[PDB]
Amino acid sequence: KWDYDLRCGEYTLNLNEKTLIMGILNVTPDSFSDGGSYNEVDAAVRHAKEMRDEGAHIIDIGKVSVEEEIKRVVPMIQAVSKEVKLPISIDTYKAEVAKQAIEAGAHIINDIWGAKAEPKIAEVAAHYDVPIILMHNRDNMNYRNLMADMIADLYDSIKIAKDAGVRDENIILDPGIGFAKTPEQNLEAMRNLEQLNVLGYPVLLGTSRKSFIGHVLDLPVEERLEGTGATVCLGIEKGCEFVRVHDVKEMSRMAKMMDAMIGK
Amino acid sequence: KWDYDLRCGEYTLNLNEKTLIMGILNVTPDSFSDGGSYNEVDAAVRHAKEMRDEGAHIIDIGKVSVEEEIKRVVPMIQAVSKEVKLPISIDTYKAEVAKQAIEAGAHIINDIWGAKAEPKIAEVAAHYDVPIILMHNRDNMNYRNLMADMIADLYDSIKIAKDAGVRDENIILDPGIGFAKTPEQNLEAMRNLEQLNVLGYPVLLGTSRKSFIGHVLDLPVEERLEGTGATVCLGIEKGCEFVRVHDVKEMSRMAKMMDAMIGK
Ligand SMILES: Nc1nc2c(c(=O)[nH]1)N=C(CCNc1ccc(C(=O)O)cc1)CN2
Ligand SMILES: Nc1nc2c(c(=O)[nH]1)N=C(CCNc1ccc(C(=O)O)cc1)CN2
Repeated sequence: KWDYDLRCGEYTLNLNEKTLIMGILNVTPDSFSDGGSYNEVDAAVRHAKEMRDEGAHIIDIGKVSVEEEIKRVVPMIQAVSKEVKLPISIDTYKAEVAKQAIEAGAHIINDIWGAKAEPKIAEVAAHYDVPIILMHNRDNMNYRNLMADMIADLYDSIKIAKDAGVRDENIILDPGIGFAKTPEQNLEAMRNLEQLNVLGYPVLLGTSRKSFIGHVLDLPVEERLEGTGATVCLGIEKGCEFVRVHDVKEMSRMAKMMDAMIGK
Repeated sequence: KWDYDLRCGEYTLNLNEKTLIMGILNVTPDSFSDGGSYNEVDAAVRHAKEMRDEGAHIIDIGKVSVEEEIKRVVPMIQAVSKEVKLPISIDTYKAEVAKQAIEAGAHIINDIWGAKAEPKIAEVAAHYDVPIILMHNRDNMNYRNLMADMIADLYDSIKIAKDAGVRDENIILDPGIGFAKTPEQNLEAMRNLEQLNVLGYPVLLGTSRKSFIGHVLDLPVEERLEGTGATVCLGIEKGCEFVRVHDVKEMSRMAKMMDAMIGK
């Protein structure tokens, strides 16, 4: 179906073969420090290595100053990238930040403002020639038509991407769950993911432990595994490529089961 | 969508409102007895009551002699029916058995040979006027066309049903996972559940902990929760009505999440 791979440095991800799990590195902050404390990182490396072991195929590393985020995250990318043999994605909207990460050893860029926040980002994706993820997100929540608007808004991201010079191969789409959407907006979007596909790019769907699960099911964050299940399952028969989850053990076994049913 | 309810004795189930969970009562046998030992039953009642508490809306009670099955199960139906305020379904292919159960207080009849095993069953459904579940199942596994054959075979069940005099309202369909199917047959059937719907009757899908999950994922029975997840999720967006599971807590939260996504 996809005839192209996610060439990304020393690694490459194959879209046809299986659903590709992105593991959320939870960036618990050693407050007494801004930078690479031993606990801070070890703890992070401990937790990636784990996820390596859980079936996860990429690691995600999430008003605050740039400088910090750079001292925060540049010594962290650098341990894991050097310790864990998998591609590593940065979770920033900042271009000054984007650079440093990829400079550290970061692989795929994950943006929650989809080149809108700081256009300069896209240029940097161009430059180090690396996949970027664009997310739907906005600063009000007035939609004539949820989807039609999403798909619009997504499109004015791709514009900047493609204008700055990102190859189509290096572009990924994220519907951006829990951003700028009431929890009924979130549902509808889940109901109608599949129209993200007309647009001809991989979709990554991020729903682990999200507050709409708790709106429906009425159960809080540490009891949201099952919710996350369904969103990932429906997520997938609707043809999405990556899912970005916390619970790697459990979702990884849900991916593979759907992957065998829909015959992926 | 359905304009009719599952009138079933003192109870009634509404098909539009939510996915309807059937809970597997696991009939651990006090071997030193054939009949209603105190442990035997208490243990059963302990476990239904639990499932009452887990979100489950019907209780399922599964070469061996009739007489036994009757002494086995007639004092058990009778506790739970009298202790747990929900509809209760019998898991037999025998008509002599069918009677006794419903006589005890049983509600909905679950058959794994779909009126084929002992046609007389269907007559009894007629007679006590109660829903019956028909399952696809056979005694070889040669199919020209999986589906087309399933759907055929299902149809020659409905024939007996409808001939003996079962109203269409009281008929339910089960694709019969892990019966007469290689684990690739099972997958394909899951892939193409939705064609069970042309036939115009509720579908109940039974996959909890089934061996095809373990063929795919390669994990045995007590590690099969996630598998069961996906089968139930995909199960449902494909428009099935009941799922018959062991893990009521967990699947019940997967039902409700899909139920909110597909807008059911
Ligand atoms: N590409 C991508 N990046 C992300 C995402 C996401 O879904 N996709 N979510 C993230 C979670 C942070 N924001 C939220 C956290 C929770 C919720 C909610 O519970 O609804 C909504 C938003 C962070 N970064
Ligand atoms: N209506 C209905 N009745 C049932 C079912 C079922 O799926 N639907 N399964 C049952 C499980 C018993 N048989 C099997 C048990 C395990 C497996 C397997 O692991 O593949 C296959 C079959 C018993 N009764």
